[PDB]
Amino acid sequence: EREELAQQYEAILRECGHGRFQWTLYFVLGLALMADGVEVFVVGFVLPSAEKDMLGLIVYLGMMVGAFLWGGLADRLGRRQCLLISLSVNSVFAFFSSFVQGYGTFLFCRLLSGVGIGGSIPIVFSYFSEFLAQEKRGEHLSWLCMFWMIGGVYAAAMAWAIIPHYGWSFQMGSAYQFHSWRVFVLVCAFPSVFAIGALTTQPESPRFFLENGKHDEAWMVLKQVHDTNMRAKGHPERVFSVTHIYQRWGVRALSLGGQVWGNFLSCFGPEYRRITLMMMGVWFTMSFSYYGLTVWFPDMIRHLQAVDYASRTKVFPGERVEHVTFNFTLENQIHRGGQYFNDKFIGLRLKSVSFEDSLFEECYFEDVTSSNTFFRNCTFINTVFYNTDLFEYKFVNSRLINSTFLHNKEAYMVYFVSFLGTLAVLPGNIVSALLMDKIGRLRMLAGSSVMSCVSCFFLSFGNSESAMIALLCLFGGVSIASWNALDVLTVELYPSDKRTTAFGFLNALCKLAAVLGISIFTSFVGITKAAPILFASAALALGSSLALKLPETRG
Amino acid sequence: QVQLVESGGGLVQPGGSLRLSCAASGSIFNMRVMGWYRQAPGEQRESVASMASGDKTTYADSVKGRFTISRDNAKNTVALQMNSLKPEDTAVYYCHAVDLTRNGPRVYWGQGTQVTVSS
Ligand SMILES: *[C@@H]1O[C@H](CO)[C@@H](O[C@@H]2O[C@H](CO)[C@@H](O[C@@H]3O[C@H](CO)[C@@H](O)[C@H](O)[C@@H]3O)[C@H](O)[C@H]2NC(C)=O)[C@H](O)[C@H]1NC(C)=O
Ligand SMILES: CC(C)CCC[C@@H](C)[C@H]1CC[C@H]2[C@@H]3CC=C4C[C@@H](OC(=O)CCC(=O)O)CC[C@]4(C)[C@H]3CC[C@]12C
Ligand SMILES: COCc1nn2c(CN3C[C@@H](CCCC(F)(F)F)CC3=O)c(C(F)(F)F)nc2s1
Ligand SMILES: *[C@@H]1O[C@H](CO)[C@@H](O[C@@H]2O[C@H](CO)[C@@H](O)[C@H](O)[C@H]2NC(C)=O)[C@H](O)[C@H]1NC(C)=O
Ligand SMILES: *[C@@H]1O[C@H](CO)[C@@H](O[C@@H]2O[C@H](CO)[C@@H](O)[C@H](O)[C@H]2NC(C)=O)[C@H](O)[C@H]1NC(C)=O
Repeated sequence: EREELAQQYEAILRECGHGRFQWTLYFVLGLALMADGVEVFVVGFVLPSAEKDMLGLIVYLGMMVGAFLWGGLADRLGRRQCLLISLSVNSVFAFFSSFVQGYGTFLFCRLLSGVGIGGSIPIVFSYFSEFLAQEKRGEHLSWLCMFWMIGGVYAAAMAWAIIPHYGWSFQMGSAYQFHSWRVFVLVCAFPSVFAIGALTTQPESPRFFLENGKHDEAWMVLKQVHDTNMRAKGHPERVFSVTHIYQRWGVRALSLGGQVWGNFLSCFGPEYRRITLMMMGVWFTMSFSYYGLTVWFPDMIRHLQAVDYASRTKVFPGERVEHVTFNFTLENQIHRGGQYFNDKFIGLRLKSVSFEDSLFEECYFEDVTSSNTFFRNCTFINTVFYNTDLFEYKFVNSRLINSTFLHNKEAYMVYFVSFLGTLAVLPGNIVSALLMDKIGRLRMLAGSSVMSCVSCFFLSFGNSESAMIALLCLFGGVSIASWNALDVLTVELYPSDKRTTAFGFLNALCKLAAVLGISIFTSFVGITKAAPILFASAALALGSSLALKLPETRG
Repeated sequence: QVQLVESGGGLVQPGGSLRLSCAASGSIFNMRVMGWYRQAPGEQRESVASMASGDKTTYADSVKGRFTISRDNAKNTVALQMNSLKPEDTAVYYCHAVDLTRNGPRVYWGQGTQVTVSS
């Protein structure tokens, strides 16, 4: 049962060369990675942005299921077909999510879209690995991940230009394109449409055909790649050396599931058990840390801005004003001290304003568009408000007598920060790609992990506004190398019989770790700036420790 | 005490209209002239609309393209132009006045009039 097939396949690929076909397939699969990045951003940063100006993580729970299912099915029915199904499900349910009226059905549709998009990546990497020669499985496969960053910047810029506002968890209606939230989904999902359109021009991986048994089809695909590569140059038209290398569906479904479970079991045995356990450790730690910190950074930015505004607030003791009719808008925080006999306030727009220990007699409010303003220890007496935004929600406990309410009325920076963050990892790729074949996958992984560990402490030094963005950029640019190195290692180690299954399972573990990291890190945002600085450091320490215990690239 | 006047109840078909006119007399000092409310069987009064002061108005979103308010201060009256009277949306309609005099704010309410829909 010696695997001479792998050696012969590599021989054919090396004879063929790296022609135009590799770059064409690179673009086609990069569009799918772009779709993955857009969905990740829209599920981690835009979806929770829907507030009342976090049940948005169930999409991750669907992502993990999709990753496992598509990874298992790909090695049975093919890589191209599973990628097509994944993108199709994601795109169709994104279109359906752009029309629904209500948050619950929206979450359901985005969950079912995350299923497919999470399936995407494992298939993409296992698919492109089989076409590259063993010489450059690091340089090109690393270049392939720039499309995740391009998709991130695409989503961030589109949100920053189309939906610079937020608060639509309770703002919707039967109309269309009337909130600008229903135009973000379509222009985020266009990349998936392009990916599906382009994936029909590429042939299936020859390795899957050779393993399944249809050697002629793999030979045909290799012939196609050779023909295109040689014709690209024009003059050299080198020839190819020809060589050999009803109760009817329930049983079939059970059979396919049993084969997938056999593939999963094979990942854990006298061989591949140690490798897979080490892989799980590294992937969990890395994804945990990265997602947690990428979510904590904009939140800390917001909290620092809030603290600055709180410290930028002043008040002076109020006096008794006869028909003050202060018809100008106020941005001061408090107005402690108030008598205000015969008040005649009209058409004043308070933001961040408070009245404490104030008194109002025969006061009259005409129209106030109050927001974030509340009344504490206010002794209203014979007060009529007519049209106001005052309710029990905006009104703290206080003494009110003979008060009447005749009538009543009914993002821009998180996206910029994330855009800079995702645009700052491009140098990390433009260094990882040109050094991973020269330096080494394992050692580059170790160095990148330890560098991320050291930058973890730096995360806290920059309590200023600018230093936080600087440190986010640094962290991303440092950890991208680890991600690329581990991708190359994972694709190289597992053979074609279990590559996609193993990668999909580790992707599911990474998504579960993303959920746990988001939850834990947002649980203690602004708690001495140490919990996200100690937990991340420990996790990356485990990652670096494990990274030095993996088998070489030959494994 | 300002005496308020209520009117305009009875059956109107959807597609038809009614003019419910608020009026008042006595002790009126540049008042916010009576706006409208809908009283249901349940103890509660839903806002409808008001053109009570200046030339500006606030209409409830629930009465968009259904209840229109026009005011004539020179008369101390407010006219509610009822239209789009979908059959289920019946109510007792009330005039709500606000006194803007020297002794401070005071309010007045009428007994209301019942509007039902013909079909
Ligand atoms: C809003 O203000 C009005 C008037 O200032 C208050 O109406 C008064 O309420 C009291 C009960 O707190 C009642 O007093 C009654 O007055 C008669 C007058 O002859 C007297 O025999 C008794 O003292 C009797 O309790 C009555 O409802 C009313 N009184 C008057 C003179 O108007 C009203 O109570 C205030 N709002 C609130 C929520 O208290
Ligand atoms: C654009 C930049 C800012 C991205 C930052 C990403 C880092 C995590 C990368 C960039 C340079 C990398 C290092 C470049 C070279 C080495 C030496 C390498 O060991 C060697 O001696 C390699 C020699 C060779 O084979 O050429 C071990 C990994 C390490 C520390 C690499 C670990 C990962 C590093 C720190
Ligand atoms: C689910 O885990 C299996 C794998 N997922 N995955 C991905 C997809 N990414 C990239 C990650 C950040 C990259 C850059 C940063 F680290 F600085 F943040 C977040 C994520 O989900 C890549 C990619 F994009 F780098 F090519 N490589 C692998 S292996
Ligand atoms: C808001 O208050 C200002 C200031 O009292 C009003 O402006 C005054 O208007 C009068 C009458 O024409 C003038 O005599 C003053 O010179 C103005 N003073 C100032 C400071 O501008 C203004 O009309 C008020 N606006 C509203 C909407 O009530
Ligand atoms: C709420 O405000 C009232 C006054 O606006 C406070 O009561 C005053 O307490 C001071 C204490 O020195 C007395 O001199 C005043 O005579 C009190 N006034 C009234 C109207 O009671 C009261 O303590 C405040 N309560 C809270 C919880 O802030």
